[PDB]
Amino acid sequence: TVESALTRRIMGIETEYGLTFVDGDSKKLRPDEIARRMFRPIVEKYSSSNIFIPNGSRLYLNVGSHPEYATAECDNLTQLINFEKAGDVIADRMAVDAEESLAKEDIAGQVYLFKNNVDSVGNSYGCHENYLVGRSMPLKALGKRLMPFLITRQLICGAGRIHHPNPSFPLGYCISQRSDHVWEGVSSASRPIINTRDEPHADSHSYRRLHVIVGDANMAEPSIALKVGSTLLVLEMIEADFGLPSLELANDIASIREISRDATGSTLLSLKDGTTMTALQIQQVVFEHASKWLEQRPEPEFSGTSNTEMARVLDLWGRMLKAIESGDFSEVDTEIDWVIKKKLIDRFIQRGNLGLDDPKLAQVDLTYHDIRPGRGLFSVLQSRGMIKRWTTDEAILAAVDTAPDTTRAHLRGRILKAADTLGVPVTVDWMRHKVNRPEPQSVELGDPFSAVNSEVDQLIEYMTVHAGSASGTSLLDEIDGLLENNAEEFVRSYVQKGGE
Amino acid sequence: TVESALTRRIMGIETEYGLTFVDGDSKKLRPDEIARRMFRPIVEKYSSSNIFIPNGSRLYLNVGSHPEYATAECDNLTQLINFEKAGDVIADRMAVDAEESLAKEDIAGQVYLFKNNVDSVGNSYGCHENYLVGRSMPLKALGKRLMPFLITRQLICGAGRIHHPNPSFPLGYCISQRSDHVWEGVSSASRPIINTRDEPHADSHSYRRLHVIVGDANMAEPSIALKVGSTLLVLEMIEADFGLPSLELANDIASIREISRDATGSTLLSLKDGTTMTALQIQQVVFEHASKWLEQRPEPEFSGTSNTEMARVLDLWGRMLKAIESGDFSEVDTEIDWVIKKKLIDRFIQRGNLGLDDPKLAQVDLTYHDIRPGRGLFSVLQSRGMIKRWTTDEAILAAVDTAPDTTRAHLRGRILKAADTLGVPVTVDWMRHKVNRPEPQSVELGDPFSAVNSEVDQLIEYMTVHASLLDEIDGLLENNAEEFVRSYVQKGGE
Ligand SMILES: Nc1ncnc2c1ncn2[C@@H]1O[C@H](COP(=O)(O)OP(=O)(O)OP(=O)(O)O)[C@@H](O)[C@H]1O
Ligand SMILES: Nc1ncnc2c1ncn2[C@@H]1O[C@H](COP(=O)(O)OP(=O)(O)OP(=O)(O)O)[C@@H](O)[C@H]1O
Ligand SMILES: [Mg+2]
Ligand SMILES: [Mg+2]
Ligand SMILES: [Mg+2]
Repeated sequence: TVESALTRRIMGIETEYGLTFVDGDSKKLRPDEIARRMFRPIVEKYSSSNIFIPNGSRLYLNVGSHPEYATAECDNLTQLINFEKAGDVIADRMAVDAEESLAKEDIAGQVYLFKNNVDSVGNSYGCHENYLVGRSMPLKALGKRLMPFLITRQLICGAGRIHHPNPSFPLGYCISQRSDHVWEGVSSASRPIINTRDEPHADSHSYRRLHVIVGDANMAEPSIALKVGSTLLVLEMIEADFGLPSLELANDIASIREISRDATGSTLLSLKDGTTMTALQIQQVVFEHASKWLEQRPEPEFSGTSNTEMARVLDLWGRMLKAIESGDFSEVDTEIDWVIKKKLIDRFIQRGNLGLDDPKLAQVDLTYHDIRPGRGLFSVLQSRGMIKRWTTDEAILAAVDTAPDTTRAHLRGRILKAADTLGVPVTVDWMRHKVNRPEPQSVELGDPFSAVNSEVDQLIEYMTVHAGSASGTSLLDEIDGLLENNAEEFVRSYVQKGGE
Repeated sequence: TVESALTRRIMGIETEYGLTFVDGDSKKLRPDEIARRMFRPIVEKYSSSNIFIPNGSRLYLNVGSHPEYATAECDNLTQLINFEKAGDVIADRMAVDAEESLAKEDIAGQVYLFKNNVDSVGNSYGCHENYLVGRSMPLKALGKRLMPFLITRQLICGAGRIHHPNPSFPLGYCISQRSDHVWEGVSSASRPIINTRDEPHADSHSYRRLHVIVGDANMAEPSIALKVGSTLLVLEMIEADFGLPSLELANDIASIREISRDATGSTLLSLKDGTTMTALQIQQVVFEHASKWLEQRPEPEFSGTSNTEMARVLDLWGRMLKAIESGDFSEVDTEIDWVIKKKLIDRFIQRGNLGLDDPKLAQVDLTYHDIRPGRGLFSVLQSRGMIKRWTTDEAILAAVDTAPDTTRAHLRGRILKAADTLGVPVTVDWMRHKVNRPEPQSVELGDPFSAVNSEVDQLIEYMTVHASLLDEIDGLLENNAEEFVRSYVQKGGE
């Protein structure tokens, strides 16, 4: 049943940003302090650190003290990438505003926001992936098919990091930031790699939400595209009963760190059946079946991820696997984050004959993730053209302002925008949107896919309706405030030459 | 021939901005100076004051020293409005940048950009409309049909002005800024109200460009929509040979000033036939026929201006004509600029029992046109919600960055953007686009309507093909790396 596969699927990304405030040679502020500084306008306006912005994404201050951006629901991959990048734009704006406000205060520093998973001590913050799935779908299958792919997935989509041991694993370049910590998390008693149990944010009967913590945060758009897209393909294959060999492993986290250490992909995993496979082999099988699936795969009637796009995903996936087996990364050194980072690091090492333990390298490892244009290394690389682009800048810029038209987020956006224009208080959630005053009116959006709801239309109408003398009064006063007090001189002074 | 009418038509807008730099109680800078300052970043990059921006619009410094923004070719009315509005954003950005740069210099002032047609002295700068037309289309017909409409059009779409006599005409609110000056232009020995002779910027055999100088610059989107849309409907009716009556005027500019003075539309125009009609009557006839035409008018197969939108325009037009007849403007006071302006002025007068000669009122007259958000009167009014919107903010914001997808402009945009990323020099015009180096390659786009050209793709391909780092990065990085890394510490979330 090829039709069963969800070609049009709701997906979202949760991004936790590393945050610091530094004068040269020191940190001016505590992370919690600078975080509070950044959210200061938001808290002033809405009286909450946690809010939903007009594009439909959720922006909030984490328990970890991290600024967190959760994308609006997206049914298309390029779309998802656009909004994830949009988060970077918004967050950076917030950072700059914090800098200026502190500067007025005589406090001098630069804000650094990192889209990365680790710190010098070895604490970890993650990028989280959310995929809509049918209620019917079983856990066992997920463990049988999805999990081996996810464990090995770090080879193709990894961001990379340098690992420094404290007085086990030696010093080396690692393809994945998250692997060690995910392992720590599962081993210590305790967060799952995969969870289908948490609230769907969709109608309970129809759907579940699949939560993935394994992935790295990615700077390069192709890396994101590969990471999410491959997962989508695997999910599609599982749904369609396309068949995939069951690769279930005796222990999921057994080889994960080791895989992280080995670029070759030669690491050996023990399957439940008692067979043994290299990680690269696992990737190879999944990829091959995906390749057949694409030919099998029917185009979505509405929206979704096009077969062309999936072809692109498979192209990159293939080139990357090819690179790992071959050992020649020249084809992909623009697309994949760990490869890119490694290339640059290699440049520094060669120029200085530097050791891996060299601080400059660690600095590069961190700053690559810095999201400020013209400061962060990734940005520099993009300016040179060393980085490949999946999507245009302008689409991202559109994404910061407006909600995805295809998904439910669109509706949310409308309300928010209307509210902001009207000046009426509103309370919004993924599923639930309501108008607080004068009389509370609540609409629940069960369907993530639907971009059209009648009740929402009535809600906005209500808001507009409730939206004489006081208005004009305040207005006249405001205009007086705006206008220069000596009017006569202002108008007299204005002089111009005739044009054309 | 209803099919013959051009439902999808290329339209451009030429906007000249009033510019001044003022400290309180004085003008800090000469307009040429502040203009040069605003355009200084552009000149450094491109070595030219005149350039084409990625959205496909032309941005340049006028001989008058006015910054001028000319919209990219648009085949849709709302589209046109979007890009025109986008021009305000771009221009204001340039202005603020200038303010900051002067501020660093110890020179303190505020930049003002006015989208209006006049100054206190009485010099005039215009908003110009460009409409694509067939070469076949006769001038004579335009004189008989289009011109009477244009003269009277100021009533419906006018921006408004206060007129002050110099020690002729008395003091009063005027619906239109441009009328007196246009009258001076035709009367004095000589710029025409409409010209089809200037270069089409399209294939000469197929098309001509019609240029209209009569209009006011408009702040409110519905006002723009009404002006351009009404003009479009008239053009469509003429093209279709719908049979709109010819009301030819003995002298085009004879009553125009007078028309500007009278809100009732009771001003009487002498026709060539010797019949006499009031301006309101002219507008009424044209409007009624346009209304019939919409019933007749076929939907454009691709793009263009939809019949629904034209219905919107006619609704506004009808409400305006009725308001003028009745004297009750309550219905349209959100939509039309001169009505809005008059309303605000009325509030001020009511509050202060002010005379019309009062400077504050003139100040309101000028500042209403100021394009800076939150300082502009129009901006304030809109924020309160007192102003009607034809288009969304977001569409405008998109328009600032990217070219119209439907028209030729799109192609141009594709080229420019590419160059900017690639860093290859390019030379661009409305029709003509070329790559200067290594070997010059030129593509000429004859068709304004076409958004797809293979030659353009080849050009971009060429650019792509033909198209230090460590030092830069070292510059960016904090010099003490170990301390920088050591310092970074975070708590794990979730
Ligand atoms: N129906 C759905 N299917 C799949 N993903 C969804 C759906 N609805 C929302 N999402 C995605 O789920 C993510 C929600 O993460 P969010 O941070 O809001 O919740 P959470 O962190 O799981 O909850 P908490 O705040 O309690 O930790 C968003 O990225 C959103 O795009
Ligand atoms: N084929 C066309 N049909 C109608 N209008 C067009 C066409 N091509 C371009 N336009 C519009 O004509 C306007 C041209 O403005 P521009 O400033 O270039 O004037 P110009 O004719 O070059 O005169 P000048 O150089 O003196 O300003 C633009 O707004 C553009 O949108
Ligand atoms: Mg979350
Ligand atoms: Mg011009
Ligand atoms: Mg001109």
